[PDB]
Amino acid sequence: LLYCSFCGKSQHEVRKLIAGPSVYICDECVDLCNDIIR
Amino acid sequence: LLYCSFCGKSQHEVRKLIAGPSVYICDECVDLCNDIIR
Ligand SMILES: [Zn+2]
Ligand SMILES: [Zn+2]
Repeated sequence: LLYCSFCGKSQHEVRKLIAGPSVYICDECVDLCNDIIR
Repeated sequence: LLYCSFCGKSQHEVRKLIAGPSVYICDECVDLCNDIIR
C-alpha cells in the first residue's frame, strides 16, 4: 500500500512490514533508525 | 508534523521520534510493533 519513506520498498516487497492506519514501516527502517535515534 | 498512525501522538509529543520523507514513527510503535511482527 504505502512505500517506506526510508526503504521506499513496496508494502509486500519487504519480508516484514507493519501496517498502521496511516504509517507503513519495515524492519530495516526501525532497526537502522532505532539505532541512530537511540 | 505527521502523527503516528499507532501512537497518534504529535511528532514532538513523544520523547523519541524518527522523521522520514513521508513516514513518522516513535519508539513505542516500533518497540511494540516489532515485538508482534517478530
Ligand atoms: Zn522500511
Ligand atoms: Zn509512534
